[PDB]
Amino acid sequence: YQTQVSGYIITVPNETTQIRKFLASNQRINQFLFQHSTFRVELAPFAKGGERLAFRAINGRGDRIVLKRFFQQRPLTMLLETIERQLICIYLANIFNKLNVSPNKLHFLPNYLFIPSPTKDLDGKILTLEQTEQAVAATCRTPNFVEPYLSGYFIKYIDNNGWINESEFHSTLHAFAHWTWVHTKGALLICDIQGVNANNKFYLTDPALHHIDQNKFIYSETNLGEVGISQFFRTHQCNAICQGLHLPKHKEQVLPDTTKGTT
Ligand SMILES: Nc1ncnc2c1ncn2[C@@H]1O[C@H](COP(=O)(O)OP(=O)(O)O)[C@@H](O)[C@H]1O
Ligand SMILES: [Zn+2]
Repeated sequence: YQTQVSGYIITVPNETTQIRKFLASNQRINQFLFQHSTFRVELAPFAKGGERLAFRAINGRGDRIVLKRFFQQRPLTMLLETIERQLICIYLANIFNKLNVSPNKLHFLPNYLFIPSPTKDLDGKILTLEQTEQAVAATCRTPNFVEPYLSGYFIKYIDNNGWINESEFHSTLHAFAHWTWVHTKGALLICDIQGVNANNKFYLTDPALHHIDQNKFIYSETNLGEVGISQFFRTHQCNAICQGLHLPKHKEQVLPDTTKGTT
């Protein structure tokens, strides 16, 4: 069974700029674009995880998407952390890809929120965080996450604590993790790199993010601060992509360079 849901997709306008600003200064995103939207959603969820239920949907352009709804209410600012994290990863990955150090390209799945609405008057408008909370609360529902459907053989490549999948090693992913820390000047590290690999393309989902600032990604269970960053680097070996990029090493690195895998 499936029915129509109408409402608003909420994204961040000018994401590149806002992320670049969020990263350089210390100031949260305070700008959210609403776009009226209508999908067909299944009634029965086809999967659950620890925290939420997963429904198949079609978005109107005909794309296969997944709608995710949480088991019980979570406040907006928590859901927003997942979105802010995803937009950091996409922003980092786009830059990294553009370096053209590797024939493999990284794509984190887009995440946005959706809220059901009888009305379309916020369509095309940018709202503040407070205004977004009021539009969510007018609904009295926790918003859903929406992301493109991903099929294929799913693999966890690097966890958020120094573990490495050895038989599915790709040097592009390890150099990416290392580089995220270089590009953000030691502030953060992207790991929990996992998803699907097809035709030189990694479709990646649910990454973790370690931040040196305790006050920064406060809800994430997978953020392990400076300790997480150290854990990654203890087992990290700079590979031919790290070398090609001249990545300076974290001081916790002890192991010698390796030259297996890409390039
Ligand atoms: N394309 C997709 N995007 C998101 N989730 C998907 C997708 N395809 C399948 N799923 C299913 O969603 C399940 C649970 O979703 P997940 O996001 O992990 O929920 P939880 O956050 O509670 O762990 C996954 O194990 C998988 O079975
Ligand atoms: Zn390295």
